[PDB]
Amino acid sequence: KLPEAYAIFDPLVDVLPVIPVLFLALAFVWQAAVGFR
Amino acid sequence: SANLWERFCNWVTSTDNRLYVGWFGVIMIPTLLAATICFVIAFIAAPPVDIDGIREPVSGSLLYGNNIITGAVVPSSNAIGLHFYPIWEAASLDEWLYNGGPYQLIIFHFLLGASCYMGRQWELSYRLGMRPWICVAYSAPLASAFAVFLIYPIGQGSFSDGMPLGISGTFNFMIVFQAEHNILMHPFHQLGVAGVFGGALFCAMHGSLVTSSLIRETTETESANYGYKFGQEEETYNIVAAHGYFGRLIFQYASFNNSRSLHFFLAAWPVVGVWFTALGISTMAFNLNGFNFNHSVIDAKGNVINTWADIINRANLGMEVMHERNAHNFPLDLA
Amino acid sequence: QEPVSYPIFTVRWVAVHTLAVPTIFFLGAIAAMQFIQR
Amino acid sequence: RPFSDIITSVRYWVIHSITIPALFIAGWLFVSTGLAYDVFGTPRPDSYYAQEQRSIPLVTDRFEAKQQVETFLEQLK
Amino acid sequence: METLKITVYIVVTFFVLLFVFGFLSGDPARNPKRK
Amino acid sequence: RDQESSGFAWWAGNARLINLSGKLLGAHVAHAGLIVFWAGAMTLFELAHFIPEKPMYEQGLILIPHIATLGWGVGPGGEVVDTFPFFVVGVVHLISSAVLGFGGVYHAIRGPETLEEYSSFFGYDWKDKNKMTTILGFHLIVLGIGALLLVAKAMFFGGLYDTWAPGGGDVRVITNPTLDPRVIFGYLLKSPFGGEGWIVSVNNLEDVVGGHIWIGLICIAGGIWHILTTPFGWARRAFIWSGEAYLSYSLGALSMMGFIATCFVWFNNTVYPSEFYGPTGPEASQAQAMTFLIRDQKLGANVGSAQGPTGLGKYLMRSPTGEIIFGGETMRFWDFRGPWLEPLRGPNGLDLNKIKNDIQPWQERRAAEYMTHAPLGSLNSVGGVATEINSVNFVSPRSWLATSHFVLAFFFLVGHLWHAGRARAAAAGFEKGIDRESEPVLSMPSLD
Amino acid sequence: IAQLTMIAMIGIAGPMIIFLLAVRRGNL
Amino acid sequence: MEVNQLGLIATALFVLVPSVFLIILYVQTESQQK
Amino acid sequence: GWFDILDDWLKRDRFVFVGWSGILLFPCAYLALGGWLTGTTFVTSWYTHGLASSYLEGCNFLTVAVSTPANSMGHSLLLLWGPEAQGDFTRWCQLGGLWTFIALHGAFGLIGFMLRQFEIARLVGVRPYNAIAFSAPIAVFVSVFLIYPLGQSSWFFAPSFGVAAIFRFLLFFQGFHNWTLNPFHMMGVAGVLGGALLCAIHGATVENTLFQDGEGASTFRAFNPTQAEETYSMVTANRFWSQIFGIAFSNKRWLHFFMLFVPVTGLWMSAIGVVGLALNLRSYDFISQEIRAAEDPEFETFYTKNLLLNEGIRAWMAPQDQPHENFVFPEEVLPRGNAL
Amino acid sequence: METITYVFIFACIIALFFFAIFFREPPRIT
Ligand code: CLA
Ligand code: CLA
Ligand code: CLA
Ligand code: CLA
Ligand code: CLA
Ligand code: CLA
Ligand SMILES: CC(C)=CCC/C(C)=C/CC/C(C)=C/CC/C(C)=C/CC/C(C)=C/CC/C(C)=C/CC/C(C)=C/CC/C(C)=C/CC/C(C)=C/CC1=CC(=O)C(C)=C(C)C1=O
Ligand SMILES: CCCCCCCCCCCCCCCCCC(=O)OC[C@H](CO[C@@H]1O[C@H](CO)[C@H](O)[C@H](O)[C@H]1O)OC(=O)CCCCCCCCCCCCCCCCC
Ligand SMILES: CC1=C(/C=C/C(C)=C/C=C/C(C)=C/C=C/C=C(C)/C=C/C=C(C)/C=C/C2=C(C)CCCC2(C)C)C(C)(C)CCC1
Ligand SMILES: CC1=C(/C=C/C(C)=C/C=C/C(C)=C/C=C/C=C(C)/C=C/C=C(C)/C=C/C2=C(C)CCCC2(C)C)C(C)(C)CCC1
Ligand SMILES: CC1=C(/C=C/C(C)=C/C=C/C(C)=C/C=C/C=C(C)/C=C/C=C(C)/C=C/C2=C(C)CCCC2(C)C)C(C)(C)CCC1
Ligand SMILES: [Cl-]
Ligand SMILES: [Fe+3]
Ligand SMILES: [Mn+2]
Repeated sequence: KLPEAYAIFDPLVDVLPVIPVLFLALAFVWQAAVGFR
Repeated sequence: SANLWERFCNWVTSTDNRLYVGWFGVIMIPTLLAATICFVIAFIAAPPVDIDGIREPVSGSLLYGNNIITGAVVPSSNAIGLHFYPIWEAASLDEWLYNGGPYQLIIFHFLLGASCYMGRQWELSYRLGMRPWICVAYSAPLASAFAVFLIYPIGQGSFSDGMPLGISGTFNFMIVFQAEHNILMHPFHQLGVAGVFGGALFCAMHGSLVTSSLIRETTETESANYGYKFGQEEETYNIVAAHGYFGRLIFQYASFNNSRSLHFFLAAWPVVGVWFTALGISTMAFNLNGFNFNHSVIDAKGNVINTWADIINRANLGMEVMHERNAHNFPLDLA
Repeated sequence: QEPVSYPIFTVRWVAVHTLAVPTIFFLGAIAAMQFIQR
Repeated sequence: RPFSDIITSVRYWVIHSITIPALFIAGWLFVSTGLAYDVFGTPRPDSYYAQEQRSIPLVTDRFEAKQQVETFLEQLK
Repeated sequence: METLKITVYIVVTFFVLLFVFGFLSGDPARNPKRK
Repeated sequence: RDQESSGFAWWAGNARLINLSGKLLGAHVAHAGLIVFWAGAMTLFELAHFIPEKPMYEQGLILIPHIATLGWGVGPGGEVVDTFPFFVVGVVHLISSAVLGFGGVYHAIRGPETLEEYSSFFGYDWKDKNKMTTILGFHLIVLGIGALLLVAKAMFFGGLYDTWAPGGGDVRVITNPTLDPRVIFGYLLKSPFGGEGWIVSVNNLEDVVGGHIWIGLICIAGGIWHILTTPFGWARRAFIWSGEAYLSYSLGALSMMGFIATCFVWFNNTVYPSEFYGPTGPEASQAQAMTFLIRDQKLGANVGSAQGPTGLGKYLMRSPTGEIIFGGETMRFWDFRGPWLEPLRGPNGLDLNKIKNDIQPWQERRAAEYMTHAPLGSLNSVGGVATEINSVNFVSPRSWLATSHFVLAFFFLVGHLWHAGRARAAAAGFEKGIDRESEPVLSMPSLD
Repeated sequence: IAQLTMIAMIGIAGPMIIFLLAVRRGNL
Repeated sequence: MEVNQLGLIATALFVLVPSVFLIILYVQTESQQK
Repeated sequence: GWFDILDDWLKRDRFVFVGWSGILLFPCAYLALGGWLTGTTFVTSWYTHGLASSYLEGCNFLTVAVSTPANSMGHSLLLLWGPEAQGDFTRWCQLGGLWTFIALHGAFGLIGFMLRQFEIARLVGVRPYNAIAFSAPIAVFVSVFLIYPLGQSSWFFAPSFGVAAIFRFLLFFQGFHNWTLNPFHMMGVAGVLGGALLCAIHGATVENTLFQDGEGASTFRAFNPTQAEETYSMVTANRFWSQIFGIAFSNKRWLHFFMLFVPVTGLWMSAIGVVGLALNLRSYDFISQEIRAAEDPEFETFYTKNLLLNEGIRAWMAPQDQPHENFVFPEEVLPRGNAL
Repeated sequence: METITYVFIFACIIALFFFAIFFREPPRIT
């Protein structure tokens, strides 16, 4: 699957693809924190 | 004097015409006139059409013994496929009609013209110095018309699997569609019906709330509608009364108080809904089907217990077995 | 708003509390159903 | 009156963090001890059939409906 | 049936040419404001 | 600036960047990082689950096949012999993403918010026509260089996976691409309707690499052209020069490209192979038919003159022209050309004699494996239509790509409608509503 | 040995950046 | 096939008598004044 | 005395109003909702049809229902204290007592809301058009959930509260009555799509003829709730629409009344349609077509395809959809397309 | 017999469109 040395980071690799959607959520977090200008 | 081009070009864009006709119009009008002629003639005096390419014609013409409900323009043949099939690619007009010729002839012009109509709405709004995006709202029925007449044929791979141009034929289309893909368990079709039911609902309650708040300029022998004299500078009801009515009905926070928000929302709900179901048909053309639950409840003996989804699957199997005259043997199909 | 001569529990009190205890009791029961083997 | 006034007062926490876990646990224990199966009489997934009655139970009279279903539950189906 | 191909092509071509020449002909100042 | 002194609510916030160049630059060079990040992250995620002796289309890989088409990590017949190119492509994209994002956060918060006072070559104006044509010229040149990279891969660096090679596909090097404009522009004169087909109708990699040379150099010449030229009068009277008009045109372009892409990925099988993505739409029907014929022929039945329970053939039929094609409802597909089906096609459709004696093993097993794996499935990924039971799970990669790019294209069309309307209305100046005192209709003759 | 330690950390990574700029008051 | 000649009379009266009702109502009020 | 006290404590202004209608509305509505929520959660339908329809049995949210009573109950209401459960709660749950419970209590909750709308309108001092408009869903409710099973032999053929159970109703109606080919349903569908058509277009026209009164591109902030000056150019809307389509409103009062009129009438005409099916009077055939398809066997129309399909729906759904008949059909008498 | 009744009604509906558009009652501002 992944070379045997990096195999330890098999969970780290599984959590990579959902990092993009979070940016769009963070932008709403940001906006509510400054109280919506 | 000025030369014929300048005269023509301001005759076209004339916004003092009784009816606008743009640069989109000069290409809209022939295509739709042709569409109208071919529909009126073909619904009435067409010969029967071999649609299954194994020599069983279907009559859809009134003159060969149909009424309004059963009549239709019968789709192009399974043998013809996705081919371009005009009058001059046939050996004779006789066999062009035999292969469901007029069906292609109505729909290409009609889809083209319906887009040119979308263009014309923008042009008239641009000439009247008013805001655009009535044309953005027109993209919803238009995209559903495309999906049903052009995308779903490409996807299934022939124009025989189009929707015939008629009432009972439309019903035939729905019933075979449900059997072969189960559209009711597709979440997108569920948002489409929500948008239509909610759209109809918001129309009714909007109508009642505004007509119940109208001012007194009338009497009780002349209709209420002669309170508006055309193009008043005085809005013809009191928003805070309706708001105060709605605000006791559900609550104070469940009642809009900005007519501009209310009307934006009034326009936004069904349009998003209709997009979603139009796309739903379009993805089913590539054969991304509704959810299918076979036996969600099984016990310890390992024997199944039915669900309502199973009763629906029995019906689907019934319809689908009837829509296959092509053989008894069909193992993994479509298409 | 809910009255200003203030009965000890008002009308809002029963409205939130007929919809508070069943849904807490229900999403504790529905969650337990998930861990039934079947 | 706004939720802001409700989300802060200590008496709100001193009732709630005490009542809600009891309700959560009452709701959990209600299904997990199998009591929901007896008070609603819903079958367990080893009691839909029996080894002498391999068809669906069906009520066919409406004044002995009670007795008919009690017969099906008495024979361990 | 061969004449039919040619006269349909000519008609179609005539309309699409009016269209393009019409949109090259001074359309962004046909608005009632800022002409 | 950054409150309601700008003329946009929070849900239109990105529109406050129409007149700030640096803040806008930071926004885009930061977003590029996301596209790259997903490329790398997704192929690493796919590879962590990849079984490299199981065909790619039955496990959901949709980024490894693009690399496989370039003939990296594959042997003959489309098997994996080593998995290193997958890892290195993914990890180097994921690493370069950071470098992009770093430039993002810097130009957005630390950089000058206006680049016209800072630089006069990164200083630009949407109403300055010359700057736009020069930037467009740069961008055409880096796209021209980008188009010649594939030609390099084709001719020097081990070529591409040719699926038309003898005995199933094999990686083959192009040693002679067409440089013949006749053939090249001939594709653009074909009818889009079935039977013929537009640029989608490509059937060999010589035309592909040849056309890549052609488009590359027309855009290097055009890119050089827009640095050394100022737009003309009729060109200036045909347009609205506004920072939003360019966006409208580009949305129009992207929606057209999505419609074309979803047509490609559904029908072609030269640039989207049949050994890395599943069979195509007609390919499974034709396969079912072909393996049925082969099965029933071994019983010694007459299949060559066999008439149906509605007549007109039982295994084979006549097309309109008179070629021998497949019967039943496989009579709407005979525009299908497969690599595996073509050695059997005579001079006018299939020749039943070639069927009896010239069956090679890989052909009949290709036909048999493709029969039970036809583009269908549901949105919770289990094979078949709504009558059959959940016991096999299939969703062609073709359907995922087709459905996604279709709905994104429809939405990019309606976005082009929106932004064209805004740009046109804002130009003339009634996009904030209709001025009270004077209105057009109050100065226009009343219809009767 | 835990590797769930970074899946813990990586979900709070975002708002911690904003939380501190709201402690250090300036440019949210 | 069949056409029903009482069904003919059925439509004929259905579309006549109200169109005639409406055309008289519209004509007498327009024939009067201011 | 005490009456006018009970009056002004009820009719007082509060975050949410109660009134005399509150006394009928709130218990009935709350019990009906609550019943459905416990029925979808714990209650089986295995002693009635041979289905599972609850989370306790393992069904998801797309396949649960509070299912109808059994066929042998007739049209009995099945009261808890009555001589079909005799003071017993468990059997009462098994025999489908919750369906009727929910149906009756929801039927009174509808009357409560209807009355509530009248009362709030009489209080605020506006016309009661919203209550007249709200009689269309009650017409539909009592025509589909009450009159239709009372025309048949039991509650068993009524729709069960649940999404898939309503889907099965759609297929049942199509299969046995050919419901789309009845003109009252045509009129209802038209009325409802026309309501939806008017919604999108009216919103789009008002929102795209707004005056300039703001400073930002968004015009949502240029509105004050007062009616002193007009908020959209009606004249412009009329001039636009009379030119692109040919006819236009030039009377707001009439436009809003047309909006009220189209879907409420649609639903009323459809209610007349489903009470027509309760006697099994159903538009299903045109006799001219049968005699023609009898004398000529190579005549085909889409209508004949629809009747063959109706055969398929019925013959294949009947076994598990009518278990109380204990139907058994051999595998050789089921209808098949390929046998034609 | 049946076809005539149908087409006569369709013919009446399109004539009504023409009359309704080009011979309307003219809406006029006050
Ligand atoms: C692709 C390029 C592109 C670019 C660069 C722009 C740029 C812009 N647009 Mg445009 N637009 C586009 C495409 C594009 N658009 C398309 C395709 C459409 C059709 C929908 C639109 C429709 C549109 C409208 C209607 C408007 C704009 C507006 C704007 C401006 C402000 C936008 C803003 O702040 O939103 C901030 C964005 C949000 C608050 C949206 C958040 C969405 C969330 C919560 C959920 C997203 C879910 C996702 C779609 C589904 C998949 C999720 C996944 C996790 C599985 C900005 C200049 C505005 C303007 O001023 O226009 C002139 C305005 O009114 N745009
Ligand atoms: C990929 C999406 C995207 C991008 C690239 C941007 C970019 C930007 N937006 Mg937009 N926006 C977006 C989505 C996005 N936005 C969406 C979906 C919405 C809807 C809510 C908005 C709503 C919105 C509004 C209302 C406004 C902006 C504004 C801005 C600018 C803010 C600059 C600033 O001071 O930030 C300050 C912010 C921070 C200090 C906190 C965020 C921290 C950042 C920079 C990093 C986070 C990611 C990560 C951990 C960094 C790793 C770095 C590593 C590689 C080394 C900036 C150029 C503003 C603007 O136009 O002003 C002129 C403004 O008022 N945006
Ligand atoms: C692609 C988008 C892009 C653009 C348009 C810019 C534009 C700019 N950047 Mg940025 N930058 C980017 C991406 C980008 N950057 C990325 C990805 C990062 C992370 C590495 C950075 C990080 C960065 C920083 C931190 C700084 C800049 C600076 C500059 C400014 C330089 C002014 C000058 O006189 O330069 C004159 C220099 C040149 C003309 C030559 C540059 C050669 C280098 C550095 C790169 C070459 C790359 C590649 C090999 C080119 C191949 C071309 C090929 C066709 C043959 C300019 C406005 C500085 C500035 O003042 O910004 C305001 C500053 O502080 N850049
Ligand atoms: C002086 C010339 C010049 C050059 C050469 C470039 C070069 C580039 N600009 Mg550009 N730019 C310029 C001036 C210039 N800029 C000016 C004056 C402005 C106005 C401020 C901008 C504003 C601008 C913006 C806003 C953007 C670009 C983008 C791009 C990139 C396009 C990538 C691409 O097409 O992806 C497809 C890929 C290819 C065709 C392959 C490229 C192969 C070559 C030629 C380069 C590869 C090596 C190089 C170091 C880059 C590596 C990228 C990495 C992520 C892998 C490219 C690196 C965009 C971008 O991607 O930035 C992140 C973007 O959003 N430009
Ligand atoms: C792809 C990106 C791109 C973009 C955005 C532009 C943008 C522009 N270019 Mg340009 N150009 C490009 C690439 C690009 N160019 C390349 C790569 C070449 C080299 C081959 C050229 C060669 C070129 C020339 C020769 C000229 C421009 C000019 C212009 C301006 C045209 C103004 C106008 O209204 O034309 C509108 C044009 C038309 C309406 C005629 C179109 C005729 C054709 C191509 C199609 C007709 C429609 C037909 C039905 C389509 C059938 C397709 C079929 C296959 C189905 C505009 C600023 C002009 C200018 O002022 O430059 C400064 C100018 O003289 N360009
Ligand atoms: C105001 C709200 C209200 C209303 C209208 C009803 C209405 C109804 N309930 Mg319900 N119920 C309610 C509140 C309400 N309930 C509450 C709060 C609870 C929880 C305690 C229940 C719990 C309940 C259960 C468990 C059930 C019902 C059932 C029923 C139905 C059966 C008939 C019945 O009991 O009528 C209610 C009223 C009466 C029977 C009698 C009223 C008598 C009055 C007005 C005067 C009597 C005068 C005098 C003493 C007569 C003397 C005669 C003598 C001289 C011979 C009916 C639709 C059953 C049902 O739906 O089955 C399908 C059922 O299962 N009820
Ligand atoms: C050979 C041929 C051609 C044969 C014919 C084939 C064929 C199928 C014929 C059709 C006959 C057929 C079978 C009919 C069946 C159904 C039928 C009889 C239905 C009528 C009965 C019915 C349902 C009654 C109750 C419900 C009802 C009234 C429904 C009507 C729905 C409907 C279509 C409504 C109209 C919608 C519509 C397009 C409105 C546009 C309004 C408009 C001009 C708005 C613009 C506008 C908006 C503004 O906001 C403002 C401000 C202004 C100013 C303004 O202007
Ligand atoms: C009923 C619907 C009417 C709608 C009316 C309104 C809209 C339409 C308006 C336009 C209508 C008229 C369009 C023009 C019709 C042209 C006549 C026509 O079809 O004739 C061509 C038709 C074709 O005849 C067709 O032939 C077929 C076999 O090929 C089949 O038999 C067809 O059934 C038969 O229709 O022939 C005739 O009408 C008789 C022979 C005429 C010979 C003289 C023709 C002109 C000769 C010089 C030009 C030759 C051009 C081709 C060669 C180019 C050089 C190589
Ligand atoms: C502006 C803004 C924004 C946005 C932003 C963005 C868009 C950004 C992005 C950026 C980016 C785009 C970033 C990224 C990052 C990344 C990184 C930093 C990475 C790292 C990595 C590494 C280091 C690697 C490692 C490894 C290896 C090497 C191998 C194996 C595996 C592993 C993984 C372990 C928001 C809206 C929010 C807010 C407002 C403002
Ligand atoms: C062979 C081949 C190839 C290539 C090809 C090519 C060579 C292409 C080309 C391309 C092209 C060649 C394209 C084109 C396009 C075009 C367009 C898209 C259009 C334009 C125009 C316009 C858009 C216009 C507009 C207008 C009008 C019309 C009117 C007036 C005004 C205006 C301006 C508005 C490839 C690679 C695939 C590979 C394989 C094969
Ligand atoms: C039967 C009966 C009765 C009654 C009872 C009751 C009244 C009950 C109630 C109950 C209840 C009252 C319940 C409730 C529950 C709840 C639930 C079931 C909920 C759910 C929720 C959810 C599921 C959520 C979701 C969401 C949302 C909403 C938003 C967004 C986010 C989310 C998605 C998360 C009586 C005793 C009289 C008698 C006997 C019989
Ligand atoms: Cl069929
Ligand atoms: Fe309105
Ligand atoms: Mn089909």
